Amino acid sequence: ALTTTGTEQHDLFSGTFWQNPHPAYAALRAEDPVRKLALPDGPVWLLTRYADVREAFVDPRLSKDWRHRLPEDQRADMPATPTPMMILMDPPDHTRLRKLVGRSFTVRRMNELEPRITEIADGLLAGLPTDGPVDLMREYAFQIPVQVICELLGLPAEDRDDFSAWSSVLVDDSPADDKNAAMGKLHGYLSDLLERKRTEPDDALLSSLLAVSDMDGDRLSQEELVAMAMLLLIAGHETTVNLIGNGVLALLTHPDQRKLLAEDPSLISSAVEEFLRFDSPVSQAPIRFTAEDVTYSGVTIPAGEMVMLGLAAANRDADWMPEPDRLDITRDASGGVFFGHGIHFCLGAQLARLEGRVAIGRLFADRPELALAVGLDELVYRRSTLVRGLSRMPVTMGPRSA
Ligand code: HEM
Ligand SMILES: C=C1CC[C@H](O)C/C1=C\C=C1/CCC[C@]2(C)[C@@H]([C@H](C)CCCC(C)(C)O)CC[C@@H]12
Ligand SMILES: [Ca+2]
Ligand SMILES: [Ca+2]
Ligand SMILES: [Ca+2]
Repeated sequence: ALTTTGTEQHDLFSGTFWQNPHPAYAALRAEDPVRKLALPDGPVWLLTRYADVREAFVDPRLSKDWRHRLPEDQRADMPATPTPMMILMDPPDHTRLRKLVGRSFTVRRMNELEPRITEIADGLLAGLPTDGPVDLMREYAFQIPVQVICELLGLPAEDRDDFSAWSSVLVDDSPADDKNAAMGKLHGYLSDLLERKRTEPDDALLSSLLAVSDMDGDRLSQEELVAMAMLLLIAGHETTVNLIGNGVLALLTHPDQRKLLAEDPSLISSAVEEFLRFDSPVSQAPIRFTAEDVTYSGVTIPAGEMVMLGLAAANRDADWMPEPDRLDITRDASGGVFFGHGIHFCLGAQLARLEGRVAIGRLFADRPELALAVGLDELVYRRSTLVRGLSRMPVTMGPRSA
C-alpha cells in the first residue's frame, strides 16, 4: 500500500487513512506537497498546500477535459466528457451551462427554502426515539438534504431508494464497471422522468429546465439536461450529508465548542464555516487533467496527468490558518477551499450552508443531551477519494428539550 514519505509514515488511501486522514495530509503538506499516488486504477497527483490548491483552481492548465490524458492522435474522435455535466467541462460550454443554472440558485431563492428545510428537520427530530438505537447518518443527516433535493428538482419520493443507491456507487471506491452501470440506470431513470414531466410539468427545477431546453436547445441540449439533473441529484445525496455528520461529530468530540454553541445558538453559521474547514466533506476536488506541464512547490507534473486538489488538507494548512488543528467555531471565517474556488465554485454553497445550520442548529437545540453510542474508534468511514463521510453514526438522542 501507499504511505507518506519523509520523517513520518502514514497510510494513504488505505489502512488507517479512512479513519483519520489528517495526520497523513499534514505529512504530505510538510514533506511531499505535490505527491504522485500510485493508485490501483492509475496514478493520480495530490496537491495539499493551501497556496498551491487555491491557485490551481484558477490555472487553466489544470483542465476538466479528460481528453488531455490522450495523445493528440486520439482526442479528435472522443467525446469531451463521459456524461455532459458542467463539472466535467471547461469554458465555453462550462460558462454557458453554469450561467444557465446559476439563474435558479439566486440568493433570494435558496433562503426562501428555510421555512420548509426547518419543517423537514423538525419532523425528523420529532420522529427520533429517546434512547433506542439511532444511526444519525441514515435517519437524519442523509434525510434532510435528500428530501430538499427531491423537492427542489421534483423527484418522485417513491423512487428514492432506487436513485439513492445509484448515487452512492458513483462517489466511492466502487469498481469502474459498477459505476458505469449506476450512471446508466440514473441516465435512463432521469430520461424517462423528463419524458413524463413534458406531459405533466410541475413548478420544480427539472420542469423549468426542460422548458428552457425545449425552447432553445443550443442553450441546453437534451443530453446536457439529463446530465445536469444527474449532477444535481448526486450533489443532493452525497455532500451536505457529510457536513451534517462531520459537524455533528466535531461538536460531539469537542465539549468546549458544543458548550459555546449551546450558550450562543447564533454561532451556528460561524460554526458551519468552521466544520467545513476542520473536516472538509469533499476531501479532494474531483480530478483535473494537466493540459501542459505545471509546476507547484518545485515539482513539475507532466502534461496528461490526473490531479486532485486536496481540500481537507489545504484547509488545515498552518501557513493559511493559525492553529489549524484546533476546532474554533468563533473564528471569523474567510478563504477556505471546501467549496472550491473560481469558475467551478460550488453551485450549491448557499443551499449546503443553509441545510447545515438548520440541521445541526435544530438538532442540538432539540436534543441537547445527544451523545455517541459507540467509541470514536468504532466509527466506520466510507472509502472514497471524493468524500470524507461516515458510513453510520450510532447515537443516543436523549430527551427532547422543554
Ligand atoms: C454540502 C457541502 C458541499 C460541498 C462541501 C461541496 C463541494 C464542492 C466543490 C469543492 C466543488 C468544486 C469542484 C471542483 O472544482 O472540482 C463543487 C462544485 C459543484 N457543486 Fe457542490 N458541494 C456541496 C454541496 C452541494 C449541493 C447541495 C449542490 C446542489 C445544487 C451542489 C452542486 C454543485 C455543482 C452543480 C458543482 C459544479 C459547479 C460548476 O462546475 O460550475 N453542491 N462543490
Ligand atoms: C459529490 C460532489 C462533490 C462536488 C460537487 O458538489 C458535486 C459532487 C458530485 C457529483 C459528481 C462529482 C464529480 C464527478 C462525478 C462523480 C461524476 C462522474 C465523474 C461521472 C462518470 C462516472 C464513470 C465512472 C461512469 O465514468 C458523476 C457525478 C459527479
Ligand atoms: Ca421514529
Ligand atoms: Ca408551471
Ligand atoms: Ca501565510
